[PDB]
Amino acid sequence: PQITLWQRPIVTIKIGGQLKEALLNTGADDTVLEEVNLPGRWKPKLIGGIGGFVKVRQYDQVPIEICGHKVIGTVLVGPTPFNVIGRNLMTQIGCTLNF
Amino acid sequence: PQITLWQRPIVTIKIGGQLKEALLNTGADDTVLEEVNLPGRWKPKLIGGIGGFVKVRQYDQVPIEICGHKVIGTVLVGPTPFNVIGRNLMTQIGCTLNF
Repeated sequence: PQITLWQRPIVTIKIGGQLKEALLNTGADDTVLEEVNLPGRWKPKLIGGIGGFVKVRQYDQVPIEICGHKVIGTVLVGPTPFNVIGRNLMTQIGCTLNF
Repeated sequence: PQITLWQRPIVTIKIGGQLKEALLNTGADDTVLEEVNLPGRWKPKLIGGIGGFVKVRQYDQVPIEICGHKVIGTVLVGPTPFNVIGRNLMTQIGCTLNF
């Protein structure tokens, strides 16, 4: 798709056979999602940092679907004001900024 | 241009005859820049909010140049970890997300 930016670019994602909404966020390096149960091993990751860091669980090579594009990438699971798709997954779907 | 997202999408902007670097940030509603002196009237605006709000100066209809696109829009002037071009200016330059 081509997504204009007059509104927040919120899209539907499919992760662990669960449908979710998330923000396509070019200001975010990483993808962070709340309240998903992902299987298998993970390692702790510290994110944020301003005022302190937030610990989240880093899951690698997670299958995720974003607007019918099935891709694989790192998903951080932990508290977030809103679910965020970061650059790490946007590169996988071949998403670019254009003007 | 077409800007891929393997690195942070930092671009050069020209504002008040000063060259600056700023992040094209689709997760940001507004444009916030540090250490620019803009002329004329402004009104206070509260932004952020999580843990408290940050007061900034809102300047309207500011001429700004982003990658040789001369546009007009609201610029918030105040403290920011990094200068941010938000959706409000991306719509003006006709910037879209594409995949």
